[PDB]
Amino acid sequence: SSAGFDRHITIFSPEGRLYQVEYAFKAINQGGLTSVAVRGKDCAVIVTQKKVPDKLLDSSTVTHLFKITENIGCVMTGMTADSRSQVQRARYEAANWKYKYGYEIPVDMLCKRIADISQVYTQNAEMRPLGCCMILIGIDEEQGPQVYKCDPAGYYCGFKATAAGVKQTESTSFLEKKVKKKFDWTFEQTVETAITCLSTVLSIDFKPSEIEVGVVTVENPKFRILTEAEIDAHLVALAE
Amino acid sequence: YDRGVNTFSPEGRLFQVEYAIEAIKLGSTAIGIQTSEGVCLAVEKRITSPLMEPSSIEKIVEIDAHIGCAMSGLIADAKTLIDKARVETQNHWFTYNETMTVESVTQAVSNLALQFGEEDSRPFGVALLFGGVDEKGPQLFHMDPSGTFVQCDARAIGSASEGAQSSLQEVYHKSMTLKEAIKSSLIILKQVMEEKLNATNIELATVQPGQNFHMFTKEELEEVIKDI
Amino acid sequence: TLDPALMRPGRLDRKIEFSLPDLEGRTHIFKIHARSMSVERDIRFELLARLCPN
Amino acid sequence: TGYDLSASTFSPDGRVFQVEYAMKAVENSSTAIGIRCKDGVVFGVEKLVLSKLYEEGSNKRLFNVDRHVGMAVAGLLADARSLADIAREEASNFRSNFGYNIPLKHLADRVAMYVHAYTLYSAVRPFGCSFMLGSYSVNDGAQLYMIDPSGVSYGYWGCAIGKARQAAKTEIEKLQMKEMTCRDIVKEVAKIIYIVHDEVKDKAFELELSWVGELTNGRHEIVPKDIREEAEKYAKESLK
Amino acid sequence: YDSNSGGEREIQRTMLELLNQLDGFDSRGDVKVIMATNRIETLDPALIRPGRIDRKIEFPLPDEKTKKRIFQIHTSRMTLADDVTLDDLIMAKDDLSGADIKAICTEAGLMALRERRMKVTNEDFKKSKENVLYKKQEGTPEGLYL
Amino acid sequence: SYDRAITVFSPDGHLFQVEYAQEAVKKGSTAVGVRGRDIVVLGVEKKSVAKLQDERTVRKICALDDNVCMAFAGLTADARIVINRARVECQSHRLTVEDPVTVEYITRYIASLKQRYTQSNGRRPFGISALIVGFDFDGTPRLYQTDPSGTYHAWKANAIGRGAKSVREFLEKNYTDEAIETDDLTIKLVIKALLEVVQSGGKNIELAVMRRDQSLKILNPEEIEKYVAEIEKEKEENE
Amino acid sequence: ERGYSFSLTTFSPSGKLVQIEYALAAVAGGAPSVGIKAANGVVLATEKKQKSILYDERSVHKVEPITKHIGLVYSGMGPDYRVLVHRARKLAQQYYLVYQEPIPTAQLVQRVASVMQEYTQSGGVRPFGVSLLICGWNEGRPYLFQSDPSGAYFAWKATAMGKNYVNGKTFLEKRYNEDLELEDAIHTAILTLKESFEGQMTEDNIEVGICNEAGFRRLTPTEVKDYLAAIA
Amino acid sequence: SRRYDSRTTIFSPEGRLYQVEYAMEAIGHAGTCLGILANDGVLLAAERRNIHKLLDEVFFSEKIYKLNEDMACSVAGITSDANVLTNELRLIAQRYLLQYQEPIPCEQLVTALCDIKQAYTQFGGKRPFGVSLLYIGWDKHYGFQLYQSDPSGNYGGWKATCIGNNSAAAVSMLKQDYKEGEMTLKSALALAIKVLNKTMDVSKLSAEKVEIATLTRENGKTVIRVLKQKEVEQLIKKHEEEEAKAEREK
Amino acid sequence: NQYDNDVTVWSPQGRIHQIEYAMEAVKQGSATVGLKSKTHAVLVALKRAQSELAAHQKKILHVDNHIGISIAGLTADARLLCNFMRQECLDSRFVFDRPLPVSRLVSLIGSKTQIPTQRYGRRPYGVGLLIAGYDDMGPHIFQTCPSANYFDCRAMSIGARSQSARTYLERHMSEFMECNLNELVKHGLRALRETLPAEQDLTTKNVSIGIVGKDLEFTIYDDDDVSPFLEGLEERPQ
Repeated sequence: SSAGFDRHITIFSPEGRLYQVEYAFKAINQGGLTSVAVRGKDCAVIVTQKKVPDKLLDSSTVTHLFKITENIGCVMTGMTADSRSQVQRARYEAANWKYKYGYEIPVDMLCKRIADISQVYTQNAEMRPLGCCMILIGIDEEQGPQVYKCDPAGYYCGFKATAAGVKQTESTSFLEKKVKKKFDWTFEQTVETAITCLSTVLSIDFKPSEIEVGVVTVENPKFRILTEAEIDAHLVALAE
Repeated sequence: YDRGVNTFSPEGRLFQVEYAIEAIKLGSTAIGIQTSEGVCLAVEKRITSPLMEPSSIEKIVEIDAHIGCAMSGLIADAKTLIDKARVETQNHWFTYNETMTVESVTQAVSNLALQFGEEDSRPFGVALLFGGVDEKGPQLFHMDPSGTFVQCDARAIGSASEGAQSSLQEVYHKSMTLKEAIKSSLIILKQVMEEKLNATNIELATVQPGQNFHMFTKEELEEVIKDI
Repeated sequence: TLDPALMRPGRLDRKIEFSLPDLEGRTHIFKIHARSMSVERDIRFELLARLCPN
Repeated sequence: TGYDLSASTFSPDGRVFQVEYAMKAVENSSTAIGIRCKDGVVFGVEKLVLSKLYEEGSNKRLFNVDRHVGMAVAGLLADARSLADIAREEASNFRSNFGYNIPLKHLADRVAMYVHAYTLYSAVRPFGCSFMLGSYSVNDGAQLYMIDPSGVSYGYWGCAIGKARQAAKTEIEKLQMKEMTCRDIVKEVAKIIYIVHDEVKDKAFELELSWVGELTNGRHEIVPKDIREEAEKYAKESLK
Repeated sequence: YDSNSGGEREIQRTMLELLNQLDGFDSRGDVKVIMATNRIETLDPALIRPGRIDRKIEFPLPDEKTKKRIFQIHTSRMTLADDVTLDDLIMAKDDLSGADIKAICTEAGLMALRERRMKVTNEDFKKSKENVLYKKQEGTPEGLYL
Repeated sequence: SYDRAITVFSPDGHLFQVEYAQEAVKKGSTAVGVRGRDIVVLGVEKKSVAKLQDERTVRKICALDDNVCMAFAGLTADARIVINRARVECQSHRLTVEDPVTVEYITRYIASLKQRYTQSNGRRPFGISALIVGFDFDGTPRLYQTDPSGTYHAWKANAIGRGAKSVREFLEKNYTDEAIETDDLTIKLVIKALLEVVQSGGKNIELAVMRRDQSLKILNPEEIEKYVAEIEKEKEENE
Repeated sequence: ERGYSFSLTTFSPSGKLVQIEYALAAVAGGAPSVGIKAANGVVLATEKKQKSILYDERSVHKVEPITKHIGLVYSGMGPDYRVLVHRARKLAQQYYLVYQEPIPTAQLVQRVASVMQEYTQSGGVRPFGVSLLICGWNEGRPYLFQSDPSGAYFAWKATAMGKNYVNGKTFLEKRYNEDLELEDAIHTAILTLKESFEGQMTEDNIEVGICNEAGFRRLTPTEVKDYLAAIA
Repeated sequence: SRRYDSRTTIFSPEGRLYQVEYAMEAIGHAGTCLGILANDGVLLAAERRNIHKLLDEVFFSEKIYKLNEDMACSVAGITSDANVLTNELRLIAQRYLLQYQEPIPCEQLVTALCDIKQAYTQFGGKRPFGVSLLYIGWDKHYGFQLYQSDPSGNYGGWKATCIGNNSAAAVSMLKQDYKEGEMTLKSALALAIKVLNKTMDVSKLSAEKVEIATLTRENGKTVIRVLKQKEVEQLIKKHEEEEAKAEREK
Repeated sequence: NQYDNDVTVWSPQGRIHQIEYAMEAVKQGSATVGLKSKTHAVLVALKRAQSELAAHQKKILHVDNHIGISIAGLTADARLLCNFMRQECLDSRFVFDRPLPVSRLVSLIGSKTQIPTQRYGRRPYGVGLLIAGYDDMGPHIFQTCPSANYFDCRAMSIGARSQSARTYLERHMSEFMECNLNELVKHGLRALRETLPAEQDLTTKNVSIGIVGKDLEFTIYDDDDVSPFLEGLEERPQ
């Protein structure tokens, strides 16, 4: 039910709920776009398609793969204007970790800084809570790769493989049966399962021009965006 | 029933400044006439009870030395405009060694007539009649809570707003005298007031070019009544 | 209670409404409603209409 | 209704109607197009003359932010001059702090974060404007950008703002882009403004062309309009 | 109000016929009419309008000044013993009407008959004041106003 | 940091909060006060004591200085702020100008405080109405009053509280100079005027006088018995 | 902002605060917990599940230390918990920079709740939706306190919050005697933890932290899996 | 923006308060306190509102807050809004001693709090306090004093006041049975045990449900006594014996 | 009607109604006409008296030695922008020791009136201006609006029934170049008299004329020197 102004500002309902945050959970889905995060044993793959409807539109100013630091990359879902404001916060507070502390920020500590900022926007009743998601990858010293996800509610947790965007209940249900059967995960087994999970949920069987791969390696800790030629190499390899 | 306090009407006017002009009609009437011999000025006190001592109620307030006033509306809101108008004539004299003219007094009062808001309140609820003698002869000005400064020859404001102005234009011309303008004003007052005309209901204040200090008390007001 | 079918031409054509007096129609009422009773011949009725806005 | 008053509240499905209302305010405005050749950017703005109503050259919507940066504003003209002052003020601080000319990739991002910031609070409204950013450099080439009232800013080759948005860009993509000099583009822009917007609602109209590129040495200026007058003569040849 | 049933039609005509018969304006012979209700806000507006009734007499609430006679009048037709005090009962209670004092006087009469007496003692008036008058004492802003 | 107007105009040309604040003055205990030529008098009605509890802290007639005396109406919380504010002003006036503060200067401090307290934003106006009594230099007994709107006047006999119109109508039919001639007649006159306000058994009447040479002296409850007795004695001589 | 600062939590005409009663409804729909004081240590036991098998249980922690000997758990919501933990971390340091001595457990709860009460009266915000269980062994005798979104504080012996707390309240009223040991307390905290948990209680379904007199000690999942054998 | 404001400032159109009246009618629910004096000594009776078996009671001063070396208070209302006022009023009493090196009298401490509670009702739109508390103590001018605080910011001098709505029947007892200058430390305590036996609905007056704190003036110390465990019980066994003796006339 | 209250709130039609309600405040004022030539910029205004004894409210007001404005809206918003207008002219006189160009002065005005049309709690400045200046490139006639859209025009008119004045100016805009002063002014006051009823006209008591030019400081004429300008006219035919 609606009591007071519970449907408008961030206050409580009589049922112990609130609505503006769970309205923001389906503020992501109007983008019409899906991102998949898969962690391996020595790598972390980020695969996400893009839609280019116009011929008079660049193929380089669209990609949601953003470089936070030299060792931390991210992908953005939700709406576009709110996602880029979230990235400049992430670029900035990763730089203050270097100036204040001296060593490079962990990928786990950066999601605490982001989720506490999204807490306050929920918390003050006179501003908008920035509906967009946030998925990070990175290599940690003596911990291996990591995958984290932030939310507009303002909470994070660790992951092994979890997609976001529009199709979660279809993509994660595919990834549950993929992981719990205890397969191997080296490099290309991770990349091939990251393509086919998007290729069975969306059921497209595309051409190597819409998806982008943002893999990071233990041997190569730099965040790396793949070339269109080598994306085609991984795609025809899984085509038997 | 609670709209914005600063909102234009769909027809184009204002909301609360329009209500401010309505709140002058309940006030007491006041008449001032500009004449080349000098400016006379009249008001009605409207005594409510005989226990109330009358001389603590005033409507004519001097400003610096040669400028009078006449309030009609809310009393304590007018006391803010008076106390500012006294100071702004003193800053003019202790920075220029000359008397501020009657027009430029009213400009300094009419600046904050509509300077209300949330940052940087409500509009005031009193209309005034500034009259004085400066270098351009005697002057008489009229303002309102909308800040619409204007000059009048013989303005009458208060409760008898329409009734006095119609009777006043009936008997007025350019070559008046001072004694003729004094007796003509109280003829208008006794037609529009509800009580009788004595030395306790009304009061006068006439400023002259020679007699600069406007000065009028009891036992002379009875002389003007009994001669008419 | 205004029928458009009565406002078809043939039934009701001309609009005549009645309004309030400005000043003098009120004082016209005061002078008539006081001659019937014994009043003072030294009073006025314009002051009473000023006290009656509506 | 009930959810479309503040720009801070969400709809019960998860969007903001205050941004949605401001976008179609920009839609009720005259057509302004932009297109880049291989070595420059050509602007074209249709300008309306009611009967006389002003001079010949008043209130021109071809602003001039920097020495090498242009504007093609369209929509509510009063807020367009506000963004033109913010973009002017932004390019001077890049000059003072860093000592060289502002890249257009920053100048689109710095302005769009200011447009985005007026879509979060109940105190302010979103800007009712949309505009184009055209530049040219010897180390970066020509770029052409495009900013909506929400704040989504990315690259284009040809874009269009106004009432005739989808109707004008249909024949922009019929042209070629790489194999055209910008002297050829000037007479190609002039027919697109002349083809669309028939003289039915508005009989008389103007045509202002602005142009920056390799022929203009990187500096932005208006084309010689009264000189050589090749725009409207070649445009009115499409009479059948 | 007019409805369609046969329940309200016996009211509206009789209301209209009384308004008709009061003001038939033929010959009445100076008939005076006093009408009394408690409330006025849910009444007939066209009888409040002039031309029919031009007297609207209101009865505001009394004080403790009017009570002392009502205490004397109600404690007059009884066997008031000469060992009772009424002035303390007036001073203590600050809200009571003529019905309450009469309810005290009957309770004072009942307590005398219980223990088989004729006259009424002072404790009966005290116990009647503390039993009967405890039914409506609720709601007052004490200790805030001056 | 609060920006919200509370007192705005009405469509007919009135206010809202000022007429509402005068209602709280109407729901208060009555307190009258007259003057004379050498001695002033003021008394309060509706004491309403519990008769088992303390009473030195329920005293609502105070003095701002050694010359000026107070008597308010309305709610008691808003009076305590105005009184302790006005004690500071009449003490800081003595710091600059060496005189005792006149009764005219302290009422313009209270009334102009109470007006700008309604002019501003986000501020609940006061709900009190004071009776300011004090005889200045040259022996000038006079009394003023205030109002929640911020106006001030000079009266010769004031009445406030619950049923001031009945008391003011009683004093209206009592325009004598003989009652302001004798001192104890004027004190009994206040007791006569306050008698037809409350039940007035000589125990709910707290009066205090000032003979323009001394601070306020509360009369005794034994004094109030002899004053109520001589009032009832001369009233029965109408036969 | 603008400078509004107007309180959105007012008194009902019945005379209650409505929004604080609604914040307690969000606490009751949280994860269950149980805290038992047993005369030599205090045992905090929460009930930590994952929605899928895709999460990582070594990332988000429930039983959280404060200084060295003060543990703290919750039963309300998730993101509001991390604010007043970081607030209580910093607040325990100004005690140590002034007094050079570790803060008593009674002293934090006076200060955390005074943050939390003043937080509700202020304008433009909502109250928290988190109740706490703060414990620690200071000056020999251990302590176990509970806060709430109203900002009140209590002193329990064996309480339970979260879902089905009334079932755990009657169970601990019968099971817990006046005094036990720490090992008897861990056995009965698990014996009330799965009153409404799922069937499987692995090392990742629960997470238990204790406060010895040696200090706060969070149990690793090895000892939790080694103690969960023959539990209840 | 402006349609979310609650308007805790505007008068009622009746012409009285609208927000403070809700709290002053709320304050009688779930609280019972009283205090009596007529001679040397003054007490404070409290009431444990919920005494559950799984509780510590390790604080030994639950509702009594010793705010000074000479004064204490009994609070009733919002639990947490009490902690704001007791932290403030304890600090007002200490900045007085810093300024004068003289203990704060009981009168001008209560007035210092009631100016704070009033100012959060007039301006700001803040939620007002829902706290009514009592005062005891000793000064050098009058001695043993009692005061009653209100959420409106109004106080007063008392001798047998109370707080709770259940204790409105106790005032009817205290008007019926009170002595003027005959108080002991036995006649005052046995009266309070007689009040809470009737006003509380707890049968037989369990000693873990009441709480009594007294203030006496020993030599120069003003000893604030908080009595704990067995003196309460033998006071009940004294009171139950006097009830069993007086009922023999029946 | 719930979105027709504040300035921050947009519309489902896409049009802010508080600006649309501010345009109607300009039409309540009296009419005034500004035009120019090659060498001069003349604006002529029409005054209104409140009563028969009160003086006429002034319309034209001096700002600088080469800039003068007219007025068509409120009076508080008149002097509030007037005090901003005088302040900017003497700052550049103090800093650069040169008179301001007229075009970049008005760009400061449109930036000034933009802030109270976007933030909450402020009204738009409901006022209309006719800025007439002269600088190093010729005379200028500028009009503004509460929507903060300034127009470089050659001849406009704003106020009550100003549509009838515009139709006179469109069919005479060609003659407004080769005209010196006397036929420059008397073309302007024929536009005012077509904004009048057919029973009263200009009577040297409700009309003022301000001229600024190449060799002429901005001079305001009223009630004495208007009479040499009001001669050689003809009555309105009917």
